[PDB]
Formats: sequence, structure tokens, C-alpha cells
Amino acid sequence: IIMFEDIFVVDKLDPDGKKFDKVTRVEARSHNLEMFMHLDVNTEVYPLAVGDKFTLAMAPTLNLDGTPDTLADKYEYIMHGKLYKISEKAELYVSFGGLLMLLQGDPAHISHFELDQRLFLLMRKL
Amino acid sequence: TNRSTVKISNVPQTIVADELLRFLELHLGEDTVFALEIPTTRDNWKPRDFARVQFTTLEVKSRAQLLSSQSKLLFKTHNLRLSEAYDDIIPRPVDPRKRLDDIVLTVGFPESDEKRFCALEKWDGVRCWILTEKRRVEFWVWESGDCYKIEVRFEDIIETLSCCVNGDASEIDAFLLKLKYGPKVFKRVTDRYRFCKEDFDFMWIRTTDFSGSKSIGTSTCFCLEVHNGSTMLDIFSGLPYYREDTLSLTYVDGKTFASAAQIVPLLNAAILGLEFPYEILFQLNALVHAQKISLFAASDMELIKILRGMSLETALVILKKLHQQSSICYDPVFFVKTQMASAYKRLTEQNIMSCQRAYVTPSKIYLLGPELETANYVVKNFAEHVSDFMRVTFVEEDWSKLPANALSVNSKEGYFVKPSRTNIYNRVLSILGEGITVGPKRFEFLAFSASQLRGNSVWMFASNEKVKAEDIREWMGCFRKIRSISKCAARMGQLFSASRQTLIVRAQDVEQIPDIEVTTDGADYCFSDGIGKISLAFAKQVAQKCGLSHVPSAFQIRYGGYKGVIAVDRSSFRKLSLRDSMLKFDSNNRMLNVTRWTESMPCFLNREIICLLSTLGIEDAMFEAMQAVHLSMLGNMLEDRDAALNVLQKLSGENSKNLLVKMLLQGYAPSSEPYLSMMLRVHHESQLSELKSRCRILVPKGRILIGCMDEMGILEYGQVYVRVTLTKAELKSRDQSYFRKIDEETSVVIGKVVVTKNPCLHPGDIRVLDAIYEVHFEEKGYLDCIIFPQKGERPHPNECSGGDLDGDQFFVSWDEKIIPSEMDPPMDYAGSRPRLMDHDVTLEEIHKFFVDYMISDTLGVISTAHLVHADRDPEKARSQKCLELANLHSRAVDFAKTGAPAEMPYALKPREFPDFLERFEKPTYISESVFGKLYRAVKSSLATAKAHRDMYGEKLTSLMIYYGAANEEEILTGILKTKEMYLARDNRRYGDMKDRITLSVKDLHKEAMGWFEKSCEDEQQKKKLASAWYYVTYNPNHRDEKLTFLSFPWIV
Repeated sequence: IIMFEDIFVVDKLDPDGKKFDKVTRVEARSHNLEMFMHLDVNTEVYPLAVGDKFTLAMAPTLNLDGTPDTLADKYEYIMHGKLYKISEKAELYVSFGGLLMLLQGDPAHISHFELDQRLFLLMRKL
Repeated sequence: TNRSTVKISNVPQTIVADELLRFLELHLGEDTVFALEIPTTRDNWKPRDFARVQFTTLEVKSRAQLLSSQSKLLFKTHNLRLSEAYDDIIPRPVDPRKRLDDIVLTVGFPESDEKRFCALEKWDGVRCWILTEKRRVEFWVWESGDCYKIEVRFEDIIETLSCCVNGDASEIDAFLLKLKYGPKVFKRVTDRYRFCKEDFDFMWIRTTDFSGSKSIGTSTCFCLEVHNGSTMLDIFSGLPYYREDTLSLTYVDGKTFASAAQIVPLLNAAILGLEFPYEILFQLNALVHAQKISLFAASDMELIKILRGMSLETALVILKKLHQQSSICYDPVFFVKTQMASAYKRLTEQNIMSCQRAYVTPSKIYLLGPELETANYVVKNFAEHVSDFMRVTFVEEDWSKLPANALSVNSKEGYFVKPSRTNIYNRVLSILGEGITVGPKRFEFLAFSASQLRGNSVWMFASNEKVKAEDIREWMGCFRKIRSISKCAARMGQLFSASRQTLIVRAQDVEQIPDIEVTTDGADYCFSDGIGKISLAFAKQVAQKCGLSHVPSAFQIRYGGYKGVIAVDRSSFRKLSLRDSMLKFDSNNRMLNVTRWTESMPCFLNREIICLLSTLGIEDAMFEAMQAVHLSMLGNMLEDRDAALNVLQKLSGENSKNLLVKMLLQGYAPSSEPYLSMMLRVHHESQLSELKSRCRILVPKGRILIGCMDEMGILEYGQVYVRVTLTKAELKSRDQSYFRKIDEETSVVIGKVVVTKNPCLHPGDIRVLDAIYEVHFEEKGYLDCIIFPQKGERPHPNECSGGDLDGDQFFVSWDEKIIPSEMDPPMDYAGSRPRLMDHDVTLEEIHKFFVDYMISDTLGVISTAHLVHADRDPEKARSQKCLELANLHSRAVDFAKTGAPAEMPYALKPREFPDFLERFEKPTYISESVFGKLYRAVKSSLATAKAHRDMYGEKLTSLMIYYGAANEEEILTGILKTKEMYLARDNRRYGDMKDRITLSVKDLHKEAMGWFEKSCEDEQQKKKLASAWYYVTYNPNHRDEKLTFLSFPWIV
């Protein structure tokens, strides 16, 4: 049910502030796949520091074997959003309620993503 | 890990330097931060987002980096990120042991042959910093309040020695530093965001010697007084060429040798007080200047007494023998004890003169000596005072070009930036004014040639009772008519080029013929700039004294101030014809001489041509294929005798006779004849090295020759006639569509030929011209001269970046693979407004112009920046950046004639260099253009008799050791595999040295030929003796223990 699953390590934080009280865009580079990711994560609620390693997953639905639109226990940073732009090294533009995500990788790595589809975002920091 | 300076990525804008310093000292150790600097966009109130901090120790830097990597540095809700810095805030060594404070500094030289050292001036409490990364040593000297910085590079010091001052052999309390070149001298000149921990808020400007007695200028060695320093040997072991021996010195009272004049290292004349000759004194002074004999060792009474009474020839021979050795001579008196007309004819036969060359540096002056070189027109009529002529050039301590920062450093005072002249500027002005006083002579400024202005060189002539400098200046001509400083100097130095003497032409055989000028679109275009006419009888008369069989159709000539190329016409009235727009200045004499007649040299494809041809549509496949086939032909040149002759007959010289060329067609295997084999190998190495340095593609279907115009008016705009000689390739297969066999030796072209100049940075320079054959044009008999049309809208030389008909070569190639579809109008050739003064030149403004040419001289960097920019962006030579670069290049090339600075912008500098550059220190970036492909391809491809023989060998060894040559091939071919730090930067000085050594070896060969002719004088017996000499030099058993050279018999 998981389309894309990989281990990411954060490279830098655009605000890079501990108490900025603002959404911080994280930059992470994939391991063994060489994929670059932009993600807006609320650092105050979910702390992320440079050099940390986290797993990332994307699934159309959180149910087991169908029922689109129980992986909640495994992960801890579930999000819901839609993919609106697939234009490219293809890249994806998914907005989670105004929080933009930019997943830039290879054309072969990300090919089973349709336009204007609802997808989730599972993230656990090991 | 190289340096302790660390750049902080993001810092809050509201903070000050003190807050960040306190935060760092709280997180790190106490007072572990040396320099903290926050750049400000404004003057003192708008700091930037980053900062640079320099730590005291590398361990603190490593700890700070570790803390930053763990995100443990949080200063005002900002996570500081640490990264390496490009340069340190203060050039201070990390190791505290290297930092030496309160040490006695003294200067001097090895006055005595024994272990005795003379102290000139002693400085106490100086600061010495040893910077291993910068490969230099700094000395801070406080004198009369203001401090001075003395920098000594590792190349300056030739050997390191350790000595003692307390008198104990075991103890080491001194260190001798033998310096070859002079050290740089600096001077100190007179906060919210800069802590800096100390008073380092000043700047360093280069200045001359600050010593009252000029001790630094006359001292070639430095002695560092220090304590016992048992562990200091390890620090001093890092200096290059360290001697692991114990030596002791003795202080000698040498305070008498102190000169207050500007020229320090010259010997005193009042000490002699006799009739000592000037030539021997000059040779001795040049020897003292070189690192051979010390000043005090040559100032003794015994040496001058011995050298005063002696035969002149033997004295000169022993002096040059003493100078030729590389080893330093401590006692020249013992050496000289153990050791024991033509100028006019040389001038007439090959213009061989011994010209004294002098180098002026901020610290001292270097005299090269009576080096043989070519002769100019002035010495033809002034051949009596040969020694009075002296070539003077201004260089740095390392004999390199003076940087722009060393003269008139910029400073912002008041509302606008006003440059402030440095002490070196005033020193140069004072040297030009007062002059150089060597022995019983004083040299005054005459003039400087056009080439010498770029090379920062000038001519100086010693005034004499019979003739003075002003006498020569007024004999050359009257220059008061010129009201432009640059123009007057250019005209005065114009008549200094090498030329061959011929017959004298009177002033009654002159005529004035009207010229042609057309004004279209409000632009003044003149066809007749330097063109002229000559008859056949005059051409034969001139060519008789230079030995020309075929009469050239055009040749560059100059006489009586006129300059320009003249063409041969079959309908002339008399032997001489003059035009209007040729008289530069009124001259008092009308001596005739010529420089070059005509050469059918095959053309080459330089970097500029390929750069501007990569836009019309020429793909990289053709260039790659041509380069590959050229490399394949060059590779087989070694093992194939047929390829060697073809390469020699199509690369350098269309019709040239040489000993190697004659044997190339008929000879033995390449394995045999090592004399020719080594020459072939070094020629191949030189060719590949030149290809690596610059793109020089050998094309057989192109030549370079001057062009002229004829008084016919039949050729329209865009129609010319192309005629050239026939080479081996042309003779092998002359049947071609674009090649017409008009004669056995001359073949006409009918192809589309483009014309280009050597400097070219604009796409509009390319113009496609169609060759047309006409019987009327061929009836005149034109050869090696492109016929430019008389009538048209704009002249063809103006189309090629505003060129003129002054004997300049043109690029012609009858290749049919170029793309003629694309056409671009050329850039305008309108120059700047001339600057005319309201009064005559007072001989000081010309000096000011000459000195100011060193600064704001961006001629060499504009071309490199243009090449880099064309390499970087696509659609090269089309953007406005390339057009601006071309305009700046034109304005800079017009600087020599009109006093207009180029004003190179700072934002236009390249900051990046491709792989095909020699700037290894500068960052190198991978290039993917056609030049990058060529560089990758070449990288992949590359990856009685006895006495004469002994005399010739001795002469060859003396020349090699005087010029630094260590091998026979490198001194015969003229190319040195090893070069100094300054010879590798600019090619003009290297070419001059190559020409000088070629002239010297040709003179030696002529002397050997004369000796051979005198020895036998019987033709058959001479041939027999030559065969005997070849046999005796070919037998390995006859060679003695000395290095026997096999180039002696090879003379024809």
C-alpha cells in the first residue's frame, strides 16, 4: 500500500531557528536513491535537527488492502494532501493544507503518481 | 585545517561584534577568539547576515566545528553554522613558537672571504612571523614611530645557515639568510563591528627603502639575532635549502659603506680617484650586482691595483670567466692570480651591437651587462658611443611586471575617490628625472618605442661633449608640432625599429599626389592611410643590398618620419612617390631602410579565430577531426622521414634552406643520427607544449601576408584578388575547383576567402570575400599581396576592427568548408577625442604619461575575460557583455596612441578559469566548449682540430652557463624547458631572450665558419679536413673526460 518508502537525512533548515514560532522548510537528501526533498514541518510540535535520520512513506490510503479515502500506529507525523503539479529528474508538488512539499528525484523512481490524487505522508524519526 | 579562520553562516542582524564574541567565549574557552569581523553593506550601520571569526588555536577551531555540527551553538534563537573561510582576517601564524618578538635584526653581506660578516644597520625589537602556508616571512620594524613590514619569500632565500653571536660553537644564536632577490617593503598608514583583539586597524602600502643609509638596498643577506633556541632548529629547518652544519661569524666594522643616493648598490667613484676605464668598472659593478663577488671583496685596493695595469682583452676574458661560474667566489684576487673597428663592420653586416641592459627595482638596481642584441636606426649614425646607449626597464624584485597596487593605490578622501601616489611612483619619477649615474657617466632619457611602452622599458643615452641627448633628440626631428603627450612620445620612439640599411634618397625626387576619401552615413572613411607606390628600378636597387631574387609586390618601408607599405606599379614616373596622409613629423634626415619585405608563411588558427567562428554554424566535428589528423601527422613525423620533410615544408617557412631540412628528404633511419634525432624530439616537444598552451592549428590552405590597393578602380565592394606561392601540397595536386594554376610557382585562388586580423573580439570582423580572376590585374604582376578595391562604401581594413595599411599581416584562407551565410556588421572604429595641450611639452609630462601607463593597463586581462565569458555562456560573441568587452579592448589598444584609460569594471572579471590555463593557483573549472574538447583530445593523445673543438666547446659551455642552459639542444633551439618565475608570466621577455640567444649562437656559428675557412682555404683539402673532423667527432674513443659536444662539425 506504500508507494514510496525511503530513509532521509536532513541537510539544512531554511529558518534554522529554535524558537522562531514559524513553519520550517527542511531539506533532506535520500540515501541509495539520491532524491532531494522540501517539506514544511512545524519544528515546535515535531522537533527536527540537522543530521537526524527519518523514514518517509507515501500511501494513497491508511487502510489495509483497499478502502481508499491502520498505519497510524507505526508512524507519528501523518499528513494528508494532494498532488497538483508533476512537471519536472521528475519532481512532485504536493500541498498538505498549504504546506508545500517538493520531492525531486529520478523519473524511474517516481512514476506511479497520478495528477490530482489524494496521498498521505508518513514520517518517523527512527 | 589549513587556516584557523571560520565563516559563520547565519547571525542575527540586531547583534554587535561584542555580543557574538561574548557568546563564543562563553561556549568555547576564555579569550580563545582572536579576530571577529562582521561585514557591513553600508559604512558603519548595515551589517550583513554572516560573519568571519579567527581562532587562536586549531584545537579551538576543531571544537567549534564539532559543536556546530551537533547544533549546540544557539545564539538568540539562531543556530550558527560554521564553514571554512577563503582568507584569514589577519595573516598571523597559528603556532606560537613561530611568532618571535623582541629580536635583533641586522643586514649585510659576506664582506670577507673567510667567515666574516659585516653589519650595515641593526634593528632591535623587531617582530618576525613565519607563514608556512603563504611561503613567506614577515619582518615588522618600528623606526621613528611608524612601523614597516619586510616580506621575504621562500624563493628569495637561496640557502639557510645557522650561526652564533655569543662566541660558543655549540650554541646557536644567529641565522644567516642569503637572499637572491630583494624583499618587499611596506609602510603603515593611519570599529563597532570589529573586535580584532588588538590595534590592527591600518593598511599596508608598498614603499621604497626607509633606511637613512639605504642599508637594505645594498644588503643581500639577512642575519637574525636570537637566543640559544635549541628547539628553534626544527622551525628553521622548514626554510628551503637548509644547511645542517655549524658555522661561526665575526662582526666587521662596515659602517663606511653607506650611500645616501637613490642608486645604492653602485661602487663609489671618489675611492678610485684615477683614470680607471669605464668598461672594466661597469663589468665589475655588474659582477658585484650578481651573486658572485661581494661589494667589500671587490672594493679592496689590491684588486683594483692589479686590474688597473693589465691588457684589456685578458682582463675582459678573466672577468667574463669569473662571471660565468654559478658558484660564489669569495676571494676574486686569488682567482685572477691563478687565471694568469669590428663594431662598424658588425653593424654593416648584421647590425650586431653590444647594448647595456639595466633593471630598476624599488630596492636596488640590476645591471645585466654588455649583452649582444640587434641594432636600431639611431646607432647606425651614432655608432661611436655604443656604450652610451643603455636599455632601462622598471620591474619588481622578482623581475616581474609591476602590479597596479604598487603604484598610486586608491583611497577614498572626501566625496570622491582620489588616488594617492606611492613612494615607488616618486622614485620612478626621480630616476627618470635625475638619471642613472654609473661610473664616469650619467644617462638621460631619450625616448621609448611603442613596444617598450608595453614592456615598461626605455632608452637612456649618456651625454658627451661631442653629442648630448638633446642633440640626438633634435637630430631625429622636431616634435614641438605635436600637442598630444602620447602622440609626441609615440612619434619620438617610432624611429627605433630594426631595419636594414640601403641607399640615401634626396629630397628633390618627391611629389604630392591626392588621396581618396569618402564620407557615408556621416562617417569619415579613408582608403589611403599608409599606402604608397614604388617603381621596378627602385625595387631592384633596394633589393640588391638585402639579397632578394624575386621582387616583392609590396614591402613595409619607413623613412624621414613616413611609415607605410608601398606597392609596385608598372606605370610610375620616377623611383619615388609620396602621398599626403603619411607625414607624421618633419625630420631633418631622409635615410632609407626597410624592415620586412614579404613572407609566405602558412597561417594558423588561434584561440580568437576559433572563438569567433563557433557562432556562425561551424560544428565541433571539423575542428576535432582537423586536430586529430594534425596530431596523427605529428606523431608519425618521428619514425617517418617523408613526414618530417612535409611537416617542415608546411609549418615554419614555405621556402627555407636548413641543414636538418636538407637531410630530412635524404637521410638515414630516425634511430641513427642522434644529432638530428634529438633536434626532432625537442621540436616535437616544443610543438606539443605550444599546442597545450594555445591553439595553433596547422592548415595547408591558408597563408599570412600583407595587402595593398591598386589605382585601377575595377574591383567593387567585396571583390579582391588572392595570389600566393605553391607549397608541396599545392604542387602535388594542383587540380582543384577553387585553385587556378596561373603559373608554376604562383597559383591563383577563386574560392571564398575571409580576412581577419591578429586581434579580434567582435563577430562583425568576419567578412566573406569572393576571389575574382582578371587578366588586367595579372598583367601588373602582383604576388603575396591581397589587392584591396580602390572604390567602395567603406575600406576593407576598416572592416577588420579598424585596421590600417601599415604593413600588418592579414589572415587569408581559401577553405570551402566555412559557413558564409551568416553576416554581421562590424563595430564602429571611431576613436576618442584627442587631447591637445595649450603649451609645448616640458619633458616632464611625457615622463608622467610613461609612468601612468603602468597603472590602468588592462590590455592583457580584457582578452582573457572575454575568452572566459565566451566559454561560459552559450551563443558566445552575441550578448552585450562580449560587445562591451570588444569596445574595452579597442579602447585599451588605442591607449598607446591616445591617453585614454580602459577603465576595466570589477564585475566583468572572470573569477573562473578553464582547464587550458596556466593559472593553477586560481580556481579551475571544467570547460565543455570546443576548446575544452580540444584540450581533452590533446590530453588523451599525450597520455689543430682538437684545439678548435675545445675552443668551440668552451664557448658553448660559457654561453650555456651564462644564460642558465644545461643542455645543448635547449641552447641551440632557443627554447628553455626550465624558466624563472617572471619568464613564464609574459611571453615578450621570453621571446626577446630567445632572439638574443639565437643571435649569439648564429654569431658563434659565423665565427666557427670563419675559423674553418682560415684554417685550410683549399676547397678539396677543406672537404678532406671536414671529413676528418666528422670522423674524429664520431669515434667514441676520442672523447675525453670533459663533456664533448657533437654539434661542432655540423655547420652546413
